[PDB]
Amino acid sequence: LALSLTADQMVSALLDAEPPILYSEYDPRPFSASMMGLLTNLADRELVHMINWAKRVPGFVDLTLHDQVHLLECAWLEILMIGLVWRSMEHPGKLLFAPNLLLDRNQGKCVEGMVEIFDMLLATSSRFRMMNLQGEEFVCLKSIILLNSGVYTFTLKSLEEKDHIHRVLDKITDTLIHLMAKAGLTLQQQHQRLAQLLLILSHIRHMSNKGMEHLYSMKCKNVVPSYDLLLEMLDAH
Amino acid sequence: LALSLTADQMVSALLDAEPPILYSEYASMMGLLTNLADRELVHMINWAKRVPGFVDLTLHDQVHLLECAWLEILMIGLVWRSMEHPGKLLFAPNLLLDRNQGKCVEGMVEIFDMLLATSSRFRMMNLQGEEFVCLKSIILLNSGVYLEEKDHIHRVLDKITDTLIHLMAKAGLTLQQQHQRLAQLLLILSHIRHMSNKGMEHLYSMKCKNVVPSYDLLLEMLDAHR
Ligand SMILES: O=C(c1ccc(OCCN2CCCCC2)cc1)c1c(-c2ccc(O)cc2)sc2cc(O)ccc12
Ligand SMILES: O=C(c1ccc(OCCN2CCCCC2)cc1)c1c(-c2ccc(O)cc2)sc2cc(O)ccc12
Repeated sequence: LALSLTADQMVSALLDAEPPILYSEYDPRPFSASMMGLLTNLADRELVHMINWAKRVPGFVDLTLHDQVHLLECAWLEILMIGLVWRSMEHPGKLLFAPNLLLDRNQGKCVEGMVEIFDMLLATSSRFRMMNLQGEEFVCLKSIILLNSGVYTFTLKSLEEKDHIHRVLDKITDTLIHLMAKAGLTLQQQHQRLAQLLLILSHIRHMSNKGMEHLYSMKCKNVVPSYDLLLEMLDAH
Repeated sequence: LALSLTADQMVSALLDAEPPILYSEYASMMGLLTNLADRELVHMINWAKRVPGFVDLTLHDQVHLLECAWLEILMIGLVWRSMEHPGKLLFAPNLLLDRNQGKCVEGMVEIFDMLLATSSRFRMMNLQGEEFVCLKSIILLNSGVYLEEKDHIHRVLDKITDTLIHLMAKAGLTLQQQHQRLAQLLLILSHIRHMSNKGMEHLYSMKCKNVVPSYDLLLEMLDAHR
């Protein structure tokens, strides 16, 4: 039961749940149309692993299927983006979409309207580096995004669901504090770092919104995962 | 100067810096809201200049922070004055609107509902004025912060965190409760960013004369020394 986990058990559950790092193809490239096709193909494959990951975040499968879908509809691009930033952290000036799709700013220019968001993503990677963000902190933040982003936009059942999400979010706060304490930070340093980490989430939200507007401007048939697509992925037998 | 303030001195400074509540002057609905927002802007700049550490930034950087934060700041203010009015948004004391009135503006109701939900969250948490004033200052300093200038902003942000924790400690919260409440408050800021992004998209969709305050307007309001 999610609310019974110790901080150590929460960390271990989240690290265990992590999705794999996917590749692009692989063909002894480059890309004109082509770059967006590769990125779309990658994102579409990552979404499947994201659903698997979400179902392993403690407390998530306790929610109704409807609410699970809503949280993912709200969070999916933020989650792709924070994953991208983490993968890119050790690669100054580059975004590691995949190990074989490692792009710089000038390659971002090849997609109309992409550079400004590319720059925001690079700045977030820089911030992660400057904070020396740890993998255990990263998995906490990604779980927070999943549970928090859609909770403000959802009856008696809904009240029960929100209470549960808030309790699990509190457990994740406890877990972040535990990690910082185990690492030797003073109480003051712990609360300052907790705040610094959580403020990053506002920037991640900003980038997701700006990215979604950009995706929509491309006039493709499909931009967002539909309710029933998420449903089927989540609505397992 | 600013980084030597105690937590108590920080709180007093922020409370003292609070802008006034303006009245609406009286398609019409949006005309009224646009006029109100335009008038609130100067008062926001006056407030910003009183947030400890803000005026130590270059004017260029002060303007950038305002360009990034202005709508989030209007929104958090709206949410705060609407706390004690469940189901309604108190844009002005003479402009209290419910969601049915938000429906009269094409594309507004979705954001209206988000704002109401935020006000509802504030109510449930029993958000205090001293905490509100800290959160608003964090929006100002954090929203545009994407070397010496960034370091200064981060030191000020750390002082506001310390201040928030101090307020909680004095109120008798356990260490666990302090950390949990700090997190709860900061996560609401992600929702305020979201509402500002959606609101900006909405305002742009209206195809009015103008949406964002210009660099020159903000700089003029900041009233440079001479
Ligand atoms: O390029 C993409 C991207 C491309 C297509 C996407 O969606 C394709 C539509 N697809 C439909 C079915 C459901 C899943 C989405 C999503 C992201 C990525 C990003 C992006 C960056 C800047 C910007 O302006 C817009 C997006 S960030 C990102 C991280 C990834 O791991 C993968 C792709 C990406
Ligand atoms: O309606 C407005 C609003 C109207 C016009 C605005 O900008 C007018 C352009 N003006 C140009 C010169 C610089 C200042 C802005 C900003 C907010 C307000 C809001 C809003 C809500 C929902 C939504 O979908 C969009 C906006 S929130 C708000 C809070 C206020 O204190 C005042 C107006 C408002």
